[PDB]
Amino acid sequence: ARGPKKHLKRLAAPSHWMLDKLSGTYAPRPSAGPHKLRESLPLVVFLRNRLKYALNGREVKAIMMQQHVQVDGKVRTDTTYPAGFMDVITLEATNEHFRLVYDVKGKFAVHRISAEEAAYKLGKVKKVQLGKKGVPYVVTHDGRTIRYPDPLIRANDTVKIDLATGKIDDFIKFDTGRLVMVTGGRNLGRVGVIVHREKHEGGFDLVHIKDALENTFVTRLSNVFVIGTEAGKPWVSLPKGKGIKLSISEERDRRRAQQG
Amino acid sequence: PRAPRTYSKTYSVPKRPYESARLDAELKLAGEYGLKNKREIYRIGFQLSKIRRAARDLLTRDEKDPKRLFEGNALIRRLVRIGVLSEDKMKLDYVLALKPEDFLERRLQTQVFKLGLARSIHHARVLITQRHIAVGKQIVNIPSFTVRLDSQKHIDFAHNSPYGGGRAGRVKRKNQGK
Amino acid sequence: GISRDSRHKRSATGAKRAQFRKKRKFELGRQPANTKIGPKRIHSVRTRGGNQKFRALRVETGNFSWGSEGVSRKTRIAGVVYHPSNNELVRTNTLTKSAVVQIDATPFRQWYENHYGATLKRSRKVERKLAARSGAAAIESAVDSQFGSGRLYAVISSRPGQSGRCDGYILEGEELAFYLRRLTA
RNA sequence: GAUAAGGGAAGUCGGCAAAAUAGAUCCGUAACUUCGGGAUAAGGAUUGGCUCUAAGGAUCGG
RNA sequence: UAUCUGGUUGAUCCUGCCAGUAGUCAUAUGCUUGUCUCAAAGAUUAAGCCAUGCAUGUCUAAGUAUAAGCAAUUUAUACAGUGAAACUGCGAAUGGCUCAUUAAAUCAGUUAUCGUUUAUUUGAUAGUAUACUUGGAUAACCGUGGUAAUUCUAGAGCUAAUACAUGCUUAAAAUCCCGACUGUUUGGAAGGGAUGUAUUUAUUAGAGAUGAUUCAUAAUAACUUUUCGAAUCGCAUGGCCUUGUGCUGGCGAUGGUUCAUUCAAAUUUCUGCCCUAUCAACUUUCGAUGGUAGGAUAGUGGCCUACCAUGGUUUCAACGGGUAACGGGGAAUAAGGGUUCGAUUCCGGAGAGGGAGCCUGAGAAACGGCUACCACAUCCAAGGAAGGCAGCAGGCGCGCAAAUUACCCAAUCCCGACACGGGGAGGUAGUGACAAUAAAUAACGAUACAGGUUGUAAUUGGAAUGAGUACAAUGUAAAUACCUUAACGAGGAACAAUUGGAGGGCAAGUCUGGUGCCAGCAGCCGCGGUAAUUCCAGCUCCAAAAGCGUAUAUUAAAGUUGUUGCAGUUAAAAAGCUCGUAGUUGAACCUUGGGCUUGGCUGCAGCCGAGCCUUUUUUACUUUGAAAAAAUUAGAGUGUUCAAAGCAGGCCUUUGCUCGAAUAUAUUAGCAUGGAAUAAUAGAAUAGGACGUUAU
RNA sequence: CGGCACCUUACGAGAAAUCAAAGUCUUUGGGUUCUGGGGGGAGUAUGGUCGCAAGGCUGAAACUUAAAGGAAUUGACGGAAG
RNA sequence: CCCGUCGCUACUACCGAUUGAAUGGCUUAGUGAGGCCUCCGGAUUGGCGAGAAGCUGGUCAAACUUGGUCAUUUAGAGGAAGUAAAAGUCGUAACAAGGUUUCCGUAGGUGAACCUGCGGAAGGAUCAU
Ligand SMILES: CC[C@H]1CN2CCc3cc(OC)c(OC)cc3[C@@H]2C[C@@H]1C[C@H]1NCCc2cc(O)c(OC)cc21
Ligand SMILES: [Mg+2]
Ligand SMILES: [Mg+2]
Ligand SMILES: [Mg+2]
Ligand SMILES: [Mg+2]
Ligand SMILES: [Mg+2]
Ligand SMILES: [Mg+2]
Ligand SMILES: [Mg+2]
Ligand SMILES: [Mg+2]
Ligand SMILES: [Mg+2]
Ligand SMILES: [Mg+2]
Ligand SMILES: [Mg+2]
Ligand SMILES: [Mg+2]
Ligand SMILES: [Mg+2]
Ligand SMILES: [Mg+2]
Ligand SMILES: [Mg+2]
Ligand SMILES: [Mg+2]
Ligand SMILES: [Mg+2]
Ligand SMILES: [Mg+2]
Ligand SMILES: [Mg+2]
Ligand SMILES: [Mg+2]
Ligand SMILES: [Mg+2]
Ligand SMILES: [Mg+2]
Ligand SMILES: [Mg+2]
Ligand SMILES: [Mg+2]
Ligand SMILES: [Mg+2]
Ligand SMILES: [Mg+2]
Ligand SMILES: [Mg+2]
Ligand SMILES: [Mg+2]
Ligand SMILES: [Mg+2]
Ligand SMILES: [Mg+2]
Ligand SMILES: [Mg+2]
Ligand SMILES: [Mg+2]
Ligand SMILES: [Mg+2]
Ligand SMILES: [Mg+2]
Ligand SMILES: [Mg+2]
Ligand SMILES: [Mg+2]
Ligand SMILES: [Mg+2]
Ligand SMILES: [Mg+2]
Ligand SMILES: [Mg+2]
Ligand SMILES: [Mg+2]
Ligand SMILES: [Mg+2]
Ligand SMILES: [Mg+2]
Ligand SMILES: [Mg+2]
Ligand SMILES: [Mg+2]
Ligand SMILES: [Mg+2]
Ligand SMILES: [Mg+2]
Ligand SMILES: [Mg+2]
Ligand SMILES: [Mg+2]
Ligand SMILES: [Mg+2]
Ligand SMILES: [Mg+2]
Ligand SMILES: [Mg+2]
Ligand SMILES: [Mg+2]
Ligand SMILES: [Mg+2]
Ligand SMILES: [Mg+2]
Ligand SMILES: [Mg+2]
Ligand SMILES: [Mg+2]
Ligand SMILES: [Mg+2]
Ligand SMILES: [Mg+2]
Ligand SMILES: [Mg+2]
Ligand SMILES: [Mg+2]
Ligand SMILES: [Mg+2]
Ligand SMILES: [Mg+2]
Repeated sequence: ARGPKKHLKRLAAPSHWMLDKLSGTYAPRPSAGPHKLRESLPLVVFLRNRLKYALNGREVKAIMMQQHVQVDGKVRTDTTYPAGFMDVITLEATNEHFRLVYDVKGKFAVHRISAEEAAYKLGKVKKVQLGKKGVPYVVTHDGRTIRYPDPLIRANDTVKIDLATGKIDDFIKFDTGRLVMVTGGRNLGRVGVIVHREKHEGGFDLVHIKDALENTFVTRLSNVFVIGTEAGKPWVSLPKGKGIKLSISEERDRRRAQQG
Repeated sequence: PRAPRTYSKTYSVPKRPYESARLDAELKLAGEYGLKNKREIYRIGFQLSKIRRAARDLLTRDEKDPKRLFEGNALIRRLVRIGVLSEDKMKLDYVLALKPEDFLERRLQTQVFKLGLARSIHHARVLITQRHIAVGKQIVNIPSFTVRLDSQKHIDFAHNSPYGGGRAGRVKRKNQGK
Repeated sequence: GISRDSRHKRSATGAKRAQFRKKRKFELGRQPANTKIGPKRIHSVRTRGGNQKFRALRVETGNFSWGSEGVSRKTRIAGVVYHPSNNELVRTNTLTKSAVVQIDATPFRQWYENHYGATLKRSRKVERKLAARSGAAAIESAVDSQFGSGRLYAVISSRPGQSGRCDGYILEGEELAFYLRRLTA
């Protein structure tokens, strides 16, 4: 109606932000950016609701206006900047590096990483095509455009971005046996290897994935993210739980043993 | 606006208002437990009716059903924890056999009277309401407080209460100060 | 104003539809350019997204292509001789797309004679280059005959009310024979 | 035999006399009905001149 | 709790309704009201009308400062700090409100854009064949004003830009076209043009991407009232000497073309809406269905135009009419199946008195924008001018029916040039028995009696406490309240519980007085004519209780709407009788049995799965899966002191460690998938039939 | 074999009278058409349609009402029989 | 026990001359504001260009008048009903073989119930000679 919306009602916010109902009428509307609104995590949510460094939105803005927060090695001062999957957030004042990777419960884990691993990131190739003057380029899942990619790189592949020069270190071809994290649907956050890709021309290709505990699930290729060349060899540190889904009874047993 | 806040009723009235058998059973049960009104009996019947409904729903499922095992064990565990269900009756078939007196046994007022801290059940209610009784190190003035098994041994007079080592109350201080 | 919405129409079953909402700006139309022939007059139109369209109200020349020869030249437009949509556009000389027009033949005749040497003082190398291009210099009779009148048949390919250009290609082959039959009748 | 400001039957037994309408094309047409009508009901639009365009045929030739 | 009870009769069994009964996130109203938490609230009738005030503004070192503003002399005589007014930029298209319109419309789920536009964010992307830096306007400002009146503005004099309008600076080649001359068997060439990117055609790659393209991209020939390839701003001030205002260069602001991305938008596939036939034919003049060409649009499309066909929908309910109809998530009630509701905390749509047309802009057919008409309506000096509360508060009116013209940006978020400003968005308090949670109005002894070692009935004591009041601290932007807490604060503990009833249904009097078929009661049956169990009262008792009653609607009861699941001989109801189209429904029959090996799970058997050997076309249905917003529902965990809730929280007390924020359900349609019973469908009958994998 | 019926019984049904269908219906599902939803107002008014007409077919509502009705029992009565 | 005219009171709906009346939507025709596009125009204002008022023709089209239609309310002399109230007048149609068995369809007649003809039914007063 006459133009873009600028507000986000609290109840209409993505559920994986884990916002409380009664704290207010509105929720942080993520800005336009590398990641989609529904699949992002604004820095205000990360710094106040997750890390609890800031006590309120005034404080998260005070933190970010002092140039502390970096996303993918670049300073961001937008409190609603849409950080997303595989993004690296650096707070060198506290000497902390985080990567936004889904945990098996469907949420963005607070996943601390070493400084050496915080120097790169992975990106799922969305499309490969030719730019002006016949220069090929790759579009990753976070909207990055890398020119002159390896001519072997195709869609659904994973590239390793140097994240300081923006170049491609090396890549992983999408194929059977590759380590995968699921980035959408009800299997979001699970980690396994590709068992069989079932093609459907004009429809949605389906990928069969086997967990490390030999559990098999099916998910859309659009929800499939290659993160490693084989089982047990991920190119990034996995969050606690290793993307292994436990039943609610198993979780209850594990909590009973963990707590006594 | 802000998201709505949930609320719900905790009782339900009988369909037939005047029935001597139910009226006599209710009055006998209220007299036994020193209850204020019939609504405190309706509340027990309501929550037992929905405990039974949940157990019946799980009992229609096959044994070894993941949902029956998970929610049945949780419901049994909760009832054993609050002392309503005995430790040798953890079968989800004795849950259906539960009765409102099992729940009224576990009220704070009943436990205060049965621990000897009060002369009668009506003394128990006024002791609770007048902030004399503490569970653990926390004062509880709600008579319907359902006492847990781990809380059973920690029911005693408040440390700052006249009956529990505190200073003398208003009346005594006014009498001995004149 | 002019609206392109489908709400005002009656359904495929014939039912009249009730009025759903007021006319929206994202479904507007505008008025035809009705491009004529005369000294160039072009008005810009501010379109959706801040983009620009050009109403050619009057044009004299255009870019016309000789497809077989692979050559394009800017030449005057003489008049409109045939229009498959409405004969009143022929009568009033209104330039739209797919209008059959007569274009000045001189730039193409000049290119042809300079390129091949025939009609419709040189060095030895130039004469040899022309001799090499010979044999391919024989064009269709129906096209050759027009050069006597100095005017070639062409069809407008651009949309003058959209781009301000009145461009086209020279009629050839059975398409030229087709419109020749249409013209003679 | 014509015309007439403003009003428009107040004239008169009574709209007597006069006025108004009027051809053609297209649109639209009520009650009632013996289903045949009523009906040109009622009520509307157009119409010149000029320059064009289109459609509608005959006899011969396989 | 899968429940019934009273009323037809002299009595009986039925049919059957009336009446009773319970709930309502269901409204109003009557009576009553002590505490804590939570909280709806001018929807219904009038999308009726509105006084007044507020609800949208906005500046960083980084666009423009000669304020004749303030401030200090300082690294500064171009400016330098702060900073009104103005120009410029951006926002004002979000939010908030309401539900009038709207019945294949909206909407829901599911699709598409190889059918488009897209400010902004985020990535990439431009060496292209006067320069030590171009012009002339204008505002603010000064001072002359005109009008009764407005956020009206007019002459005149200044002056700026990231405003406006123009304009150079550059690699190395190489390629193509014309081509004087020349070689002279077809080569060499001087000299001219053209190369980036945008636009528009025509002709060529495209034998890297897609399921698929005339896709991406490139090339050739041109075209263009020629797009833009920085005449901008802040901080640092470095390096090389050929010490000349020499040559070079660091972090940033802002901007810019195209592509991508993101926020969106616009169209769009399939299936699905309540009552009505006392609506059976509708659409097609003057677009109805389709074809061709064009115009227009951001783009597809009868969206519009011209020409041409005569199509398109319909008893499988079209079209018309009604709706006290915005749709959905949901709500009430619920054994199951259902019935009813959804103006209203979220999503989509629509509107801003009724229509219509536009400007600006990326985005509006915007109304706290404009223009005009209609209806209302304000000031007027009578010439004119200004309006739009279905935003917040408030008023009138309407009515059965709904609150303060309060405080604040502290939180949630949004907007802006932005760490700073603004926000009736939002939050806070006020009113508030809409609903919901918890929960006081007393407890315990001794005598005296009655009584069978203890339950009371009275007159005698000493304890206890919060309702209330208050220092104070906390809470809070500041308060209020809550939570804590000195001192005060209970015997008739007058610190006094009410609303309905006492014939039956239906729990509780055959007490006393009054009246006397009156007055009245009574949902229904009935009561009242002088001992009224029913009226009016006193006493007593009963039910629920800070709540209780009444009216209306709705749900259960209702197997009195019946698919589950009614009835039709006589209680209502088999068409007078046959035919008959749609619809519904339709006999049986086609791989069964046997054998061997093996995996798993239940306690030798049993139950599922397999794998071989035995001659070995279309659906419907059902399984599983993918994708399916939150809130609500169910449900796991968790001592909000309990609870309704909430999504918290827990650890020996932590310059930190640490479980969490589950899980189900949705269900028609679509998508993918396993199975082949059941029910359809097709095949080889004038053979135009099937196989020849390597038949000729 | 087909009909028109009848007699007995009640497995069964039914409120009963009664019923070989009015059975195989809470142990509720062979196929299908029509009709009813307390008594009146009322098969009335209105609209339509058919008919020459008489009328047929389709067909309400306001309002009103606690019964109307079915089968059977005992009695009372009968210008009914014995 | 009971039916129907007739009489009194009250209520509800109906018909009805009045080409009755009022309110709202849609629409033919006529008239037609305003914006937008277009066509010229050319106050004045820069060095040929910019350009205001206005003009031509279109386009979208509010709004008014008439007519038509749809929909919702409403007056009416008089006419003709229904129900409630009381059991007022006249009779006695039904319930018994109700004293002429009753009822159905149809058609006449009549203060009223009703009577009569024709053909049916038993729900008969006969399951039978
Ligand atoms: C010279 C002829 C005319 C002269 N004008 C002068 C103007 C005038 C004006 C009038 O009024 C404006 C008018 O009123 C009638 C009459 C006249 C006379 C009438 C006369 C002819 C007429 N004479 C009497 C009858 C008659 C019969 C006929 O057959 C016939 O045919 C030839 C003609 C006649
Ligand atoms: Mg909005
Ligand atoms: Mg696709
Ligand atoms: Mg006159
Ligand atoms: Mg006159
Ligand atoms: Mg007149
Ligand atoms: Mg007269
Ligand atoms: Mg007269
Ligand atoms: Mg006279
Ligand atoms: Mg007279
Ligand atoms: Mg006459
Ligand atoms: Mg006429
Ligand atoms: Mg009776
Ligand atoms: Mg309202
Ligand atoms: Mg409201
Ligand atoms: Mg309404
Ligand atoms: Mg209003
Ligand atoms: Mg309303
Ligand atoms: Mg309305
Ligand atoms: Mg913005
Ligand atoms: Mg087209
Ligand atoms: Mg077409
Ligand atoms: Mg319909
Ligand atoms: Mg409505
Ligand atoms: Mg509801
Ligand atoms: Mg709704
Ligand atoms: Mg609704
Ligand atoms: Mg709604
Ligand atoms: Mg709601
Ligand atoms: Mg909304
Ligand atoms: Mg709008
Ligand atoms: Mg408004
Ligand atoms: Mg308006
Ligand atoms: Mg607005
Ligand atoms: Mg508007
Ligand atoms: Mg307003
Ligand atoms: Mg208001
Ligand atoms: Mg309102
Ligand atoms: Mg009190
Ligand atoms: Mg009473
Ligand atoms: Mg009783
Ligand atoms: Mg008495
Ligand atoms: Mg008496
Ligand atoms: Mg009494
Ligand atoms: Mg009452
Ligand atoms: Mg019901
Ligand atoms: Mg029934
Ligand atoms: Mg009968
Ligand atoms: Mg009957
Ligand atoms: Mg029959
Ligand atoms: Mg038949
Ligand atoms: Mg069938
Ligand atoms: Mg069969
Ligand atoms: Mg028999
Ligand atoms: Mg028989
Ligand atoms: Mg009835
Ligand atoms: Mg109507
Ligand atoms: Mg008689
Ligand atoms: Mg008789
Ligand atoms: Mg007689
Ligand atoms: Mg007689
Ligand atoms: Mg006679
Ligand atoms: Mg006779």
